[PDB]
Amino acid sequence: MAGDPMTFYNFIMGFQNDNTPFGILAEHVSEDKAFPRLEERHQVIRAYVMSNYTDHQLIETTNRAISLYMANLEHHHHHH
Repeated sequence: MAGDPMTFYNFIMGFQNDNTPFGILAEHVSEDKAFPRLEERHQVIRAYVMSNYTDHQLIETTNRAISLYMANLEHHHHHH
């Protein structure tokens, strides 16, 4: 069965509307079928996008969102 929450995509949505370096990422990845393969973790996604996209903004945006969804998540399970 397909299990697509599209969490990462939900975060980048909003930028995909006006001409923004962040929007270009969402736009170019939205070009693909987005059909689930073998995601599991976020680091694997980092490796794939950084291997295909040489664009610094496209790489940065990705590992930034990934970093946030890790650090922010953990510090919302443990917050002072």
